[PDB]
Amino acid sequence: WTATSGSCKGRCFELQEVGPPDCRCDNLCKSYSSCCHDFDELCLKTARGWECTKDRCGEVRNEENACHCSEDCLSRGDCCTNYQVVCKGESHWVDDDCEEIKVPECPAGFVRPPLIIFSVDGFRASYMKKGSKVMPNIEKLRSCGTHAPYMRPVYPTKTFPNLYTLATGLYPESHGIVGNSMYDPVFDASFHLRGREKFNHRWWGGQPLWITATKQGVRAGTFFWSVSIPHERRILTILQWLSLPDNERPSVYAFYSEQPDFSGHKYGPFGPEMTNPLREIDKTVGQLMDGLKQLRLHRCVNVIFVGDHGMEDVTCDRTEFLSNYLTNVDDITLVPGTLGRIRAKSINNSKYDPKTIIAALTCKKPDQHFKPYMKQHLPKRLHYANNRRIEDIHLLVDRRWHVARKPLDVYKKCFFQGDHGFDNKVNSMQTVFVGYGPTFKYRTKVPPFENIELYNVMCDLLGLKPAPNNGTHGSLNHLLRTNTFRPTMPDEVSRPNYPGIMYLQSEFDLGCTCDDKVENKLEELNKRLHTKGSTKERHLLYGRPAVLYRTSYDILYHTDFESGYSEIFLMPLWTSYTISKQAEVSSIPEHLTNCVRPDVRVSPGFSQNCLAYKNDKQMSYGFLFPPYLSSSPEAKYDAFLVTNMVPMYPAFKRVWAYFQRVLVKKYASERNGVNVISGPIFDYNYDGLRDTEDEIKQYVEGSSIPVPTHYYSIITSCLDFTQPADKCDGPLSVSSFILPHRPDNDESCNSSEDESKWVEELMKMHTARVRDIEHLTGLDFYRKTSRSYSEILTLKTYLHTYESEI
Ligand SMILES: *[C@@H]1O[C@H](CO)[C@@H](O[C@@H]2O[C@H](CO)[C@@H](O[C@@H]3O[C@H](CO[C@H]4O[C@H](CO)[C@@H](O)[C@H](O[C@H]5O[C@H](CO)[C@@H](O)[C@H](O)[C@@H]5O[C@H]5O[C@H](CO)[C@@H](O)[C@H](O)[C@@H]5O)[C@@H]4O)[C@@H](O)[C@H](O[C@H]4O[C@H](CO)[C@@H](O)[C@H](O)[C@@H]4O[C@H]4O[C@H](CO)[C@@H](O)[C@H](O)[C@@H]4O)[C@@H]3O)[C@H](O)[C@H]2NC(C)=O)[C@H](O)[C@H]1NC(C)=O
Ligand SMILES: CCCc1nnnn1-c1cc(C(=O)NCc2cnc(C)cn2)cc(-c2ccc(C)cc2F)c1
Ligand SMILES: [Ca+2]
Ligand SMILES: [Ca+2]
Ligand SMILES: [Cl-]
Ligand code: NA
Ligand SMILES: [Zn+2]
Repeated sequence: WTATSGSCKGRCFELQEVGPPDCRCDNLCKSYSSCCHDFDELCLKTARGWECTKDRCGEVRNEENACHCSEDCLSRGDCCTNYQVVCKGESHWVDDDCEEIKVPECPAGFVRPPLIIFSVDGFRASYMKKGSKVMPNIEKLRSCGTHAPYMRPVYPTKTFPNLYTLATGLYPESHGIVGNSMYDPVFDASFHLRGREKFNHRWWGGQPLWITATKQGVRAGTFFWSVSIPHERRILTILQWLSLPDNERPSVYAFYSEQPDFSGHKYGPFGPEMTNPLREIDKTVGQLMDGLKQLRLHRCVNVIFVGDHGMEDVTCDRTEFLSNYLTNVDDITLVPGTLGRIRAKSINNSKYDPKTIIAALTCKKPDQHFKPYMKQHLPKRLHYANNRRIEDIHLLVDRRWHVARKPLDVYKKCFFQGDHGFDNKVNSMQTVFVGYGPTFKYRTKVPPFENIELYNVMCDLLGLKPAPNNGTHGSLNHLLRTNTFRPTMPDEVSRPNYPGIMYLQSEFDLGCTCDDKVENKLEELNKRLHTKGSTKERHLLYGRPAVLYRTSYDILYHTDFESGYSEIFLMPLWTSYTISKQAEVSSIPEHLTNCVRPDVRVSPGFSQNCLAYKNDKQMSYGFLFPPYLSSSPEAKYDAFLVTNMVPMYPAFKRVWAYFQRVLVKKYASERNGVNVISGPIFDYNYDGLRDTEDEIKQYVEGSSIPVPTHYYSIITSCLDFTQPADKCDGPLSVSSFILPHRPDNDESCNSSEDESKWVEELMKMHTARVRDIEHLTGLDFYRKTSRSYSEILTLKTYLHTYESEI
C-alpha cells in the first residue's frame, strides 16, 4: 500500500528512492503504482513540444512548457536541445567537422568525464551500413569515434539476458537471467516479461555497473525508463541531471530505446517500415549531442552507442511443433520460440524420462529445424548450463524458425515478421558498438568482440574496480586512448619435472605390446638430443603453457612434439606440435596398428595400461600427437608411447582421426604451417571450469584413468600468412575448438556418411576461444611471444565463427 498523497514538486525524477512512502517521483514509481498524484502534471509536461522555434526565443519562462527557450534556461539546465541553434545562431553537432578530442574539455568541477550509455534494443549490426543514409548523427559518432564492425551478444540473444550481461560482465548462467521467461525450482517461483515477480531482486545476481559505481562513491543516473516516458523527456532528464551541483551530479547515465526492436518484430529486420524508427533514433542522438554541446560537454563526456542483439526474419509458417514428434506432448512444459527449454509438466510423475524425449526429437525429419541437447552437451562457447533455471533439455533452433508445443499455441496465443534469441554466432543476431569521447580513440576501427567485455571497460572509464566477471580485463585496451588496464600474466603455480630415462621395459606390466624390437652414434646421439629438447623451439612456439593450479606433471620432449604429462590424471594436460606447409601425411604401418609402448621416463604406477581398454567394452583410445604426422618412420615410434594415449569412444575416434589425418594438413596448407596444442578437458559439473580429481564421474573400467568430457585443440599461425607459422615476426591468427567426447554421433544427423560430409561441420559448431579452454584446463597459453600482453588477451578472446561476411 502506498498512500500516494504527497507531491512531486521540485522532485521530478529524483535520484534516490524515498521512505516514508511520501509517494515516489523516481524512475521506478510508475512500475510500482506508487507515483505522487501530480507526477504526470509536473514531471511529464509536453506543452509546446520539444523544439524551440524563432518566435519562442527570449520568451518569458512559462513553467508549463516541456522545455524552455527563455534567456535563463541554460542556468536552469532545461532549454530545448535545439535552443542555441534556433535562438543563438549555433550549428547542430552533426554539422560540425569532427576534431580529435585529445583531452577531456570539461567545465570546472567535473572530477572525471561522465559516461553516457545510449542503448538501443534490436539494433542489428548491419543497420550501421544499411541505414547510414538516414542516420547522420550515429554515422558521425561511428566514423569519428571508435567502432567495431559488430559486437557479439550472449546466448540467448534475448533482451533481458543481454542487457544484464552488459550491466555485469557475466554470462547469463552466472547472473541468473537465462531467458525472457524462467522457473526457479528452489524459489518455486516464475519470472516473466509481463508482471511483478521480475521486480523481485532474487532473480538478479552479480553486481551491475550502477551498484559497482555507488559502492565506490560514484553516483549513477537511473537505469530504468518506463515505456510511456517519451524519448525526448528521457534525454531532457539526463541533461538536467548533468546540470546538478558537483556533489549531486551522477557520473554514469543510461538512455534506452525500445526501437528498433519493437518495429522489427512487426515488420522484420529490413521491412520498409524500419526506415522511420531508425530516423527517429538518430534524431534522439542528435538531441543528446546538441544538448551536450549547449552545456559545453560534447568534448567532455564519453558516449557509448550499444545494442543488446539483432533481429532475424521469422514468420508463423516457420514453426516446428513438438506434437509432430512426441506422443506424450501433454506431460511436458515447453519454453517456446527461438529456443526451446523442456521440463516435466509435473514432478510427481516418475514415468517422465528425458532420454526418450531426446531420442524422439533426434534427427526425425529430413529438414528438421531444431536440434535437441542435454544442456551439458551444448557447445561450450554458449556457456549455457550451470544454472538451476536452465532446463536439462534444450533445443537449439535454426535461424529463421520457431519451435512450439502444439499448433493451438501458435494461432490461439501471422502477426510477427521478426524475432531474435538464436545462437549468438548467427550474423543476424550481431549488434553494434561505438565509443565516442576523450577516453576513446579517434577514427579507429577495432575487431568484433563480445559484450561480456564491456563491463570492465565501463569500470575503467569511471575509475572503478570491476566486480569479478567473465570479461578478460585488458582485452579491450585497444579501444582506449587512456585509462587502460595494465594486466600482468598470472604466476605459474606448479613447476614441471623433467624426467630422464628411469625405468627398464620389464618393470612395466601394462598388457601393451609393440612390434618395435627392430634395430650407431649418428642416429643415437641424435635421438638423445630430441629427448632432451633439441627440437623444442620448433614445436613449442609460444612457450610452454603455465599450470595455474597445484599438481604434479612432467615435461616430455620428442622429435615431433612436446607434452606436459599429468601424473594425477595419467595423460597429457597439453601436447604441442608444429606442422609446416611442406609436411607429409603418412599412414600407420600395418605392423604398428595396435602398438602401445611403455615410456621409460614415467613410472608404471603413473602410466595408463592396455588391459583396462581391452576390458572396457565401451572405451577405446586415441593419441594426442597424431602418428599420421610423424616426421620419419623412426620418429613415428614416439607417437605410440603410452604417455601420448588418451581414452576415446569409438564414435569419437571417427571425429578425431579425421581431424588429425585430414584437417590438420589442410590447415597447414591454407595457413602456411600451423602450431597445434591439443588436450583433454574434464568438466563433469558443466561449470565451464577445470574439474578437480574428486569431481570425475567416469573412469576407464577397472582403472584410475579418468574419461575426458571434451577434447580441445588450439591452432595458431601467422596473421601475415606469407610468413610460415614457425618464423612469424608479427601478430598471430588462432582458431580453437572444444569437441564433446560423446559415445555416439547422434548430434550429427549425417554421421552414417563419410567424415568429409559431417566432421568439419561438427567442429565449426564447437568453435571456442582460447580463453574458454584456459578456464576448462587451468592452463595459461602464449606466455612467450614477441607481442604485447593486451594484444595476446585480445587473441585469447577471439572466436572463429565461420559465418560469412556481415
Ligand atoms: C564467470 O565469472 C563469475 C564471477 O567470477 C564466476 O562465478 C563465480 O565462480 C566461483 C566458483 O564457482 C563462485 O565461488 C563460489 O561462491 C560461493 C558463494 O557465492 C555467493 O556469494 C557470491 C559473492 O557475493 C555471489 O556472487 C554468489 O551468487 C551466486 O548465487 C546466488 C544465489 O544462488 C545468485 O543470485 C547468483 O546469480 C550466483 O549464482 C551463480 O553461481 C552459483 C555458485 O555460487 C551457481 O550455483 C548458480 O548456478 C549461478 O551460476 C553467491 O551468492 C561459495 O560458497 C563457494 O564456496 C564453496 O567452494 C569453495 C571452493 O573454493 C570452498 O572453499 C567452500 O568451502 C565452499 O564449499 C562449500 O559449498 C559447496 C557447495 O554448496 C559444498 O559442496 C561444500 O561441501 C562446502 O560446504 C564458491 O566460492 C562464485 O560464487 C561465482 N560468482 C558468480 C557471480 O556467479 C564464473 O565461474 C565465471 N565463469 C566462467 C566460465 O569462467
Ligand atoms: C527496460 C528498461 C531497460 C533500461 N532503461 N534504461 N536503462 N536500461 C538498462 C537496463 C539494464 C538492466 O539490465 N536492468 C536490470 C533490470 C531490468 N528490468 C528489471 C525489471 C529489473 N532489473 C541494462 C542496461 C545497460 C545497457 C547498456 C550497457 C552498456 C549497460 C547496461 F547496464 C540498461
Ligand atoms: Ca575397449
Ligand atoms: Ca567443472
Ligand atoms: Cl526465453
Ligand atoms: Na548420427
Ligand atoms: Zn525483441
